[PDB]
Amino acid sequence: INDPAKSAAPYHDEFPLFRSANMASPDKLSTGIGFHSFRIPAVVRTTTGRILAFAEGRRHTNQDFGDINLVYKRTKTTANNGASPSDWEPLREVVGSGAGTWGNPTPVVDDDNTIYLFLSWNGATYSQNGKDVLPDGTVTKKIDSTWEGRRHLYLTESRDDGNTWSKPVDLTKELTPDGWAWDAVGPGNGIRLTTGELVIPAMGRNIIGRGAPGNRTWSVQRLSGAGAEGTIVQTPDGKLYRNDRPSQKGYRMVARGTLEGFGAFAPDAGLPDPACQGSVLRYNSDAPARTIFLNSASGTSRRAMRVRISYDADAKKFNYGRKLEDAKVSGAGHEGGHSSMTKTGDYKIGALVESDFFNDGTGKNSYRAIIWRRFNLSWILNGPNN
Ligand code: NA
Repeated sequence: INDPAKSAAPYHDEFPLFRSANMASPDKLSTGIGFHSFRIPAVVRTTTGRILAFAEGRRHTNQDFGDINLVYKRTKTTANNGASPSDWEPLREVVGSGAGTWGNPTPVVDDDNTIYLFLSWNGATYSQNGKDVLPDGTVTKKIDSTWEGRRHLYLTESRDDGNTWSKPVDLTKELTPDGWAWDAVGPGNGIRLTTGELVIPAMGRNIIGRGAPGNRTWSVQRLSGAGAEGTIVQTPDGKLYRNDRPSQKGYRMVARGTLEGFGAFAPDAGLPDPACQGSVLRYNSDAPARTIFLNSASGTSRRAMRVRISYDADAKKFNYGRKLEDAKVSGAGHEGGHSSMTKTGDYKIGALVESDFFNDGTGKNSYRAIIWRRFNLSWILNGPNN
């Protein structure tokens, strides 16, 4: 019942980290290439303490298809914990080749500090639904099972604390089942287990990394009833926990297991979700062991962001937690959507959260920004709705 964290001084601060084209000082690459929207956050802390924040740079509209580059920012130092805007480097690019889609960033930090980044890719003229109009009037083909038309799975890595990245290597044939069309990895993060393996959540499956850090052998763990956009965590009991986006609005879909297999997925009645990506973080295993979860706590809206704590050895139940709106950001639109969480070096939680200006309503011209938040456990625990 007791948590010493509640007695600590509560701490929170927050600011836009990826600034859309409509904002003052919009984020652009050194080449001058700019972006209508930033969506699909992912964040990890490396073994040095540096924080790496990734996003999809959606060039022309907020849509999932078309020219989309994989962008990122690092903290300028390994020790600043991204505490203020001046602590963050300017926008950089992992990969932006062609006019197709580079996205679904799903990083994991390995023991040697190799940072692996799993990505999804699709071609310039394809979209999930097909028949979508591109900025030049071109109508998309529907993503299909052909080599040119399917979703690919790519892997890149950094050996220098995120400073540079390898040209992504196509692992589709090795790590995506044959005959698939649509695919997704993450988005959000993979994990490293107490037992040494890596686990990367993907559509219908986990990707497992074994062997030498930064030199892993990869394999596929097929799952029954998993979602397209999954999250993974090792719960305090040492078991695995998939907490996935549902296909229809309702509740997060949860399954538990090990590297030998998972039980059935079932909705978690305690975690409503509007059919949107969420994030999960293993905080600590010593008493009192904690798992952190973040999503929109709503069956209908993405604007109900709520960070929560579970003390359960199997993360069966999360507390009410705290609404992010208790510490709202002004000037970056309506917060809510995808999220990704990391621990920081100064005993805080760092979270990236989508925001939507909604200037074009549900339309393609609605600018999307990404907020960076830091808060401690005390902040969560001192929420008025617990
Ligand atoms: Na591009």
